[PDB]
Amino acid sequence: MKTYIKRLNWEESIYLAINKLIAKHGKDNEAYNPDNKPFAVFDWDNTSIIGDVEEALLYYMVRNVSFKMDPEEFYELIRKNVDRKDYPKEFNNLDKQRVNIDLISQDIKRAYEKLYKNLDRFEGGKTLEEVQDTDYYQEFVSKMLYRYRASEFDPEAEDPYCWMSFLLKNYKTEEVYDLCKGAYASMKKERIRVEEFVSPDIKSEAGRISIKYFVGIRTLDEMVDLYRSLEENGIDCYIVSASFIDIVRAFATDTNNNYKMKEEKVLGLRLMKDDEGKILPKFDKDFPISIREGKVQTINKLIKNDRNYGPIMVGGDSDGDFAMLKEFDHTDLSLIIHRANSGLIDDLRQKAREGSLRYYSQGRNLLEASFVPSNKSEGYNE
Repeated sequence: MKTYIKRLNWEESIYLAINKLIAKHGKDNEAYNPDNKPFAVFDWDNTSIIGDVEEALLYYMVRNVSFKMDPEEFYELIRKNVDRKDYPKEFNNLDKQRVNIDLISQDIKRAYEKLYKNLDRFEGGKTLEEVQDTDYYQEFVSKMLYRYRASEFDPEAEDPYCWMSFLLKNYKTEEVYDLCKGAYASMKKERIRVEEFVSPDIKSEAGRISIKYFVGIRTLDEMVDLYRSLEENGIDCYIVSASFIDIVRAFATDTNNNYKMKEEKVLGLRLMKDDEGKILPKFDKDFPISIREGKVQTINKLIKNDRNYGPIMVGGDSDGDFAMLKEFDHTDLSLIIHRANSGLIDDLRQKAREGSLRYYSQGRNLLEASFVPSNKSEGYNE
């Protein structure tokens, strides 16, 4: 019984299943054929890592005002594809009034205008630190994180999406890598925590809001080891993420993040570019959208070919991964990180907790940024 991965904090039964998988499908097996190479597929956020690359990047870009837009442009961007209906009651302002994108976008614009007027990086002469004590800075940060937590995409929009990657408008890909290189080095240093942000006592359209936001991102020793071990045994290890491809590639291929994956093995959401290669807040319809059933389309069209088979193992953590976790008969092992989330994914967790030989739950301790050797997670979880 040869072992191919380090034990670390894997749940025992998964640990055994992974070794059986690599012995069966890996280069050590007499049936191995390099002309019919096996592959596996994993989600990135909260699966391969603790945290979420877009969640972490949003926090960074907001705090550092890392945007390549003028105020009017910025106002139009943050409203793009957002449903105009009032936000759910749990997001009411401190005065118990309803809030919506019209009100919050005006407030953010007024704040951004002051940032644009004062910051060295824009039209002013002040450093970031020199504005961080200001009401407008406090307002921009709190209301931005609020708007990205509270908003829902308009079901009639061409792209069903109003999330953070649009904030990269006007960036070229190389500028995204540059941004991320610095963003992730800093975010990996952040104490893992849920932080609360409250907007200042000033006059505004939306009034005062407060928002809680998860701050933290960390690599996982078990996933670094697993991905490395798969490749070393002749099993390709692909990432299929709903995050913007430039962002996830920047993180996964970064030399400081341990995984050191090759960009061709990392797939995500595709945004269109103009002729100069500047990013546009618009999906590139030439590719499948890599979420839910779209992850299966991505595997079927962009990964599978005549020289491979799989996925022999799939890893995921949320409803977005449900389709790919159950789709393929070739999948021997469907690994589900045990988050405090529910819905479609609970169907597969039920199979796992009822003794499935395919679906397995792996526990984590979120605030400790670690796996735990159990199928159940421990401590605060999201």
